[PDB]
Amino acid sequence: HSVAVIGAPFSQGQKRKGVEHGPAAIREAGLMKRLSSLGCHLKDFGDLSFTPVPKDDLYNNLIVNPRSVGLANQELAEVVSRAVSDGYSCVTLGGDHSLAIGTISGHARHCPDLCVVWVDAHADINTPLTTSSGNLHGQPVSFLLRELQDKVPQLPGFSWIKPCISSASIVYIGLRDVDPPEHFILKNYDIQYFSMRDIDRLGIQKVMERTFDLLIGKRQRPIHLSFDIDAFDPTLAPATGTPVVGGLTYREGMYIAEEIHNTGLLSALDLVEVNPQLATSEEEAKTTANLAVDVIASSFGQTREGGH
Amino acid sequence: HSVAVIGAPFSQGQKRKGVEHGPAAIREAGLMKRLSSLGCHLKDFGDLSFTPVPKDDLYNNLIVNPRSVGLANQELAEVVSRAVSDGYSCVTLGGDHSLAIGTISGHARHCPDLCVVWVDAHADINTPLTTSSGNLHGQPVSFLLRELQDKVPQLPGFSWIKPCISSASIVYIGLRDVDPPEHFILKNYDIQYFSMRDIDRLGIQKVMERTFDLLIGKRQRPIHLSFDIDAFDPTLAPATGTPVVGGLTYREGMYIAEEIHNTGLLSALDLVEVNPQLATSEEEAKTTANLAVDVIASSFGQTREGGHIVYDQLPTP
Amino acid sequence: QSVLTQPPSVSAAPGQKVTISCSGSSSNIGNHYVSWYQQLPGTAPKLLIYDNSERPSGIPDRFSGSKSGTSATLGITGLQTGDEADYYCGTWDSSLSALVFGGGTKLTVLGQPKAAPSVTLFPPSSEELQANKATLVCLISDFYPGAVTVAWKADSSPVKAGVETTTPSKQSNNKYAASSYLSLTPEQWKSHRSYSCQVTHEGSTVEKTVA
Ligand SMILES: [Mn+2]
Ligand SMILES: [Mn+2]
Ligand SMILES: [Mn+2]
Ligand SMILES: [Mn+2]
Repeated sequence: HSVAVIGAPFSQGQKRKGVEHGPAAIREAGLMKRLSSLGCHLKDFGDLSFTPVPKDDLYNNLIVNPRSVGLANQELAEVVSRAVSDGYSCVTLGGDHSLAIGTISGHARHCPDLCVVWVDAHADINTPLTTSSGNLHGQPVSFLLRELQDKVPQLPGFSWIKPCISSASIVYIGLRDVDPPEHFILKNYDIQYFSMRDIDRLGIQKVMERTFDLLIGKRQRPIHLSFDIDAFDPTLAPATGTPVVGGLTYREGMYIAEEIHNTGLLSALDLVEVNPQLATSEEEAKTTANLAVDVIASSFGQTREGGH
Repeated sequence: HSVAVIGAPFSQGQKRKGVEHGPAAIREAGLMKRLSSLGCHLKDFGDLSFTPVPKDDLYNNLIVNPRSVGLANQELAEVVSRAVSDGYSCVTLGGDHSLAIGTISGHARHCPDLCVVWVDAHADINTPLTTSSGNLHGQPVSFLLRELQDKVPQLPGFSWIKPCISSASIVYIGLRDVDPPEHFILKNYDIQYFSMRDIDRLGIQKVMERTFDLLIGKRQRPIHLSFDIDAFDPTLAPATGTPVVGGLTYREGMYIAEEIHNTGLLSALDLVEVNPQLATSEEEAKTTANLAVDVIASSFGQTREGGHIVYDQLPTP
Repeated sequence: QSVLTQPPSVSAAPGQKVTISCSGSSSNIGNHYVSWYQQLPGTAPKLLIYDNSERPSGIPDRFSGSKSGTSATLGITGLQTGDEADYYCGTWDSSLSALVFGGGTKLTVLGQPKAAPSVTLFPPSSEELQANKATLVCLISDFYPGAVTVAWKADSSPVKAGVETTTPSKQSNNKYAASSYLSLTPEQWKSHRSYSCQVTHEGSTVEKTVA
């Protein structure tokens, strides 16, 4: 079918300036050639770089730098809504995980019955006060859960976000690093998740089979795959800002992506938290980037055996 | 049982040679000691022809090495036929995967009802028309299939090979890289295979259970295990040819070999593409070689939970 | 200055048969197989014969090739107008470690009958005369077939120095023709009371004069 590629160079203050180059890195790993080869019609929308520009670092991270995000997400959600209405499936390259706000928002505007699959070592379900203003990359999903609204504060630049999805409509895979409140939220609001323990407990195959029985069990729905790169074991994914050990095997992540493709309902995908500066060497960078390309490609049909 | 060890130092010209040291590396990893310890009769037939790769230039690539290879395989098939008739199980150290032609041929001459299990990232099943000029390392199966014969060309040195096996009697495990025609051939001729996806989706245990239900389901038959070293994840098997990532775990390949042993019907084994020149360091080389030794040993009984080596009782102080 | 020895030039009658020989040694033709290539007046040669005696489909049975010891042979029966071209014999040399060819054999299949070259030469130009660069131009045209030996008779003697002459090639009417230029200093043209362009084909001579 058709695929829209959206660069979203987001960043947390000072610590991980590099991650915005992620999109360019995944591109430079031949993302376009590979999706082209699968037979997908490819409209690349370039990068929607920081509209007010990367503002010089002084105060800002606690004041204007998060707003610049809130609005950037608004722009993204608009592009996504436009791309999704035009009939395209939406690939969003990151960039830090905040861009999930915009993408799931913009997606929900034409696909209001959408469900989410969250492949990430973290749940990134913190609130704007609980996990500070460092960044919302661990703090997005809240803005999108309708059950969490009574416990989230209206922030400057996030006035536009309306809760897209129920708690019983997002499923997590890969959870291995988690703040206490996130655990509470997930147990409290009855949100379904499979961590590495559950992976080891039941095995990747059963995880995807249960995941699909939960989300799209009784009615076909369009699926939003948000894939965080740290979800893969740091040996595989060494160029991510905050990497957690005891993560997914290469084969497991391809198996997820493959399974997602076979449902046929994939409507949009996010590939994020790939900061290449974090790599010690050129090879570390390219190997992570190349892994990304694979994940996207596997989700859009590429199988291990060559059917070209 | 009894086990015959055959060195076969094959090659596909310069930039791809070095695999000839393949058998010697496995040997130097204590292959003999370990098979000895399992309590199996060991006749080692040394290395084979090892035609000193003529003038390493010219049209030797075009005709001299391919003609010599085709015939080298003929010699091998003879040694295998001889070893197999004398009651031995046949271990063939490689060398490039092309030695599979001779071994499955020579095996078939006394065991015409044999079946094949092909553990390799690749299907190694092109026609010679599909050759990449650096030729035969990855299209050996074709000559052996008795349904792709009408579409494969009589080459110089390969006049002797008659199609040994049906398409429904080879099963592949470990598929990760496949050229378009090979995929076509496998779908077209209805050849059974289990890739990494099938491995992940079913588990190694079920793969072997299906594989045995296919091959030896309704009739006990001798099994030919052709094991390509690239089949294992490149982290495990870094000294191979065209190695592909997302390969089998160490424990999965032991599990295969172990399962194969338990059937009891292992008649011959190939261990191939073990190029040590490919390794960056001594450790990379030895680790791959050592992995090989394990695979052979696991296939012939080595159990990890302790050997089958008899102990009547323990000592007295 | 090639590797294999072919005869430089053959010619014969339309409807007849011709043989082109190829002389080599043990290292080339001795132990390895030979091939035949037809290169036309212009453009990329094509495979005519391969593996001594094999024709590609579309190459007619009018052609064939043979080989024994250190020599091979190309046979063409029912010789036709289109066949005239440069013919190359190609094989493999184990001692030189290189694919090798013959010098090449040019064919002139006699399509038409003989034609005389009516030579027309021009002297130093008035401009050139005062410009101290006299370039004698003796152009030859409308002749058949094959190259014509060209020479410059100078002051009751011969002259070979500072002289260029083009290859014979046919025009729209299939008249093969070439041109020769004699470069002198004004003095070279002054003292010498006579100059002439001497042109010779298969048969006879036709030379003009300039003073
Ligand atoms: Mn993460
Ligand atoms: Mn994340
Ligand atoms: Mn192989
Ligand atoms: Mn292989």
